[PDB]
Amino acid sequence: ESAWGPAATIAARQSATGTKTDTPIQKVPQSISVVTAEEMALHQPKSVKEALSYTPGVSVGTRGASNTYDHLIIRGFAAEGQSQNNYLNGLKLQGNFYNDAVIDPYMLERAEIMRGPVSVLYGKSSPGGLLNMVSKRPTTEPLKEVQFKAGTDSLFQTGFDFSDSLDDDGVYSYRLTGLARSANAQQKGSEEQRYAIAPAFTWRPDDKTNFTFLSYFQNEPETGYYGWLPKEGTVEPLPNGKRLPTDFNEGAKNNTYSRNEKMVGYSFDHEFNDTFTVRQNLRFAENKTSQNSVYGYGVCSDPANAYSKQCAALAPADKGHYLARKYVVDDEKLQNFSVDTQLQSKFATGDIDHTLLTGVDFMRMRNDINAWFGYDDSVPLLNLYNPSHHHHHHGSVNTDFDFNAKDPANSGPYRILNKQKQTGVYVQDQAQWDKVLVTLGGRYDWADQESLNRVAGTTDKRDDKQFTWRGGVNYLFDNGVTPYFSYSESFEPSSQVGKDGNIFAPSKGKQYEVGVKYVPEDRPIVVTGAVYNLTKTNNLMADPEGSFFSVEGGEIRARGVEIEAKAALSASVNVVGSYTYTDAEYTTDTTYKGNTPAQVPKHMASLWADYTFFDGPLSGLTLGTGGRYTGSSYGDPANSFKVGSYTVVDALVRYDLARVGMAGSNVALHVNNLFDREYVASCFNTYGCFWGAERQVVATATFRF
Ligand code: NI
Repeated sequence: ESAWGPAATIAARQSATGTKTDTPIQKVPQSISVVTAEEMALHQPKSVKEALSYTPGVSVGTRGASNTYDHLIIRGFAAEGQSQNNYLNGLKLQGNFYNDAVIDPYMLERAEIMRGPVSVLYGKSSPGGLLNMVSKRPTTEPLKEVQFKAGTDSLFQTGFDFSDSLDDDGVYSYRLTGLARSANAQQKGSEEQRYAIAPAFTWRPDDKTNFTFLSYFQNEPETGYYGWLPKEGTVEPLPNGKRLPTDFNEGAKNNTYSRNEKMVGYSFDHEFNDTFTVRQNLRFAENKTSQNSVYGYGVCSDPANAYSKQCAALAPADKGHYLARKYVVDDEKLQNFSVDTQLQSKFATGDIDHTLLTGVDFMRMRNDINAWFGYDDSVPLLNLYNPSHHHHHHGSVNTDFDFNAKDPANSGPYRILNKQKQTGVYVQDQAQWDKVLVTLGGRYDWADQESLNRVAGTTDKRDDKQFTWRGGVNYLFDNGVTPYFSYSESFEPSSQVGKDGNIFAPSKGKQYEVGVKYVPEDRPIVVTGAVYNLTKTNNLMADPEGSFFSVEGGEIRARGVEIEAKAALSASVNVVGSYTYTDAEYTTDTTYKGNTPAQVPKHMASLWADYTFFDGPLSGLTLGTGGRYTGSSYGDPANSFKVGSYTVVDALVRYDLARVGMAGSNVALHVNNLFDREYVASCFNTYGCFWGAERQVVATATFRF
């Protein structure tokens, strides 16, 4: 009795990213979360990140106020190189270096996060997880939507969502979703701008055939802040006892950051008969990114600035309140092609129904990089003292910076052309022997890479041949409860080159998981719980005898517990929440050991509830609020310090405008970080910290014609 209510809960019972076949969640031997469009329409997340805020095992706020990338640390791990591990329609948006693409949630139908290894279905993947977003597709019913937004920091957004049929039978239908957005970043001097249009076309010749054309085009002149701040002035006080304000910007006044995304593809499915169904997913993208960025590199008293001349030239007591800075000029262009073709075979074997999945997955990525990086003494220092109480009154931008006149003395060129290719064949079978579901499959991958260093004129190459498999069982009851357990593997090639001049071997993921899923078919509620043991082997570590080169053989373990709960407690009260316990540890490592990797808290939790009024004069009025708890975490591999825990509160007030005639329409007021709490999201190192997001206020008016 309100879109995001039970209608959403039940819709989220079905998924496919976990088995590549339309399977209900209780029948999936792995942890998986689903966030629906209605849910996002209610919460109004800035990015896909926040859209998953009430899901377990994911730090979505790591980078704080920045919104340049949808980077997620899942189950304590991230992809090789901190690259996103994000999918769109079952196909990976393979990026490289600063070239990673994002999809605005307004263009999504839903998001799904899969925890733990999943190479068994998608190939090389970081252990810990994978995010899969689904594009909005043309609707059966007509849709004419216009949305207007006005908020803090000068947030102004205008968009539309129109979908309709061309024939009265619906063999031909389309959808066009677009948005225009602009605002000022939390940091002074930084802006954000976004232009996005998503043309979609569906073709249903009959009811056993579906060809949907999916395209997305996005232009971002300015992506906003993406800087680094010292733990000194953020997590810790400056020598003067004060701190840098949350809106502090240490980059140049002329720092610039842009991204361009263009993609065309399609989703296809055809049911031949009662036993055979074929579905193919294909996409091609050409994405670009450029930037001129002056970034922070810790205070002068930071070990990382020992060799800094401008830093040594200071009084020993001053080293700790002056900021070392560097810079980068980047320009990249990449093309990414993907096709996944799968044949699904349904058939029984004497009381044993089988769903046999067999398919071939292919992708090739090419990224050409032309950048320049400033080293020590490449850019002026900054006294962090001026940023006093007065600036907690206003902000104060910095000065320009010549991004040209690349001084060969303090800066240098970086020109790389990376290539990636991966062909994989996989087989999976979902066998149900009444109340017993056994998932088991495997995949073999051909992941070859090749890197050309235009500046050094050298070429590094490697072809990995890998195998991964997964097996699990879901004892499906009838009262609801659904116990399960499973084993899964993942592999991920390295791109780093050792002292021998070769590309390291791939790292591997191994996970053992057990838990029960309560998915009652008679009540709009879902509850999941799970405990797991995830291990990443062949992690690159420091050379036992300092050599600038890494060594493999390292190992890291993450064991934990995740509980997620979504339910409609009444006709006007909906609640969603989770709790996560993560015990991440360096098992084998030269410099570390027993240490927990940075940015991953031991405890995380969130809870959300909303109330809708179908009574008196407050009919159609929705009130909602939630809390997100982020435990304390370490701010560097050495665990030399720690970032504090925090709890952010969000709230909204929605009024079903469908009481002034305008039905389907509504007005809403969203406030994030209600108590305007000041916190440090996290730090990846002593010189890389991020202020959290300061209280935001947004007014949204979405009209349905
Ligand atoms: Ni080729």
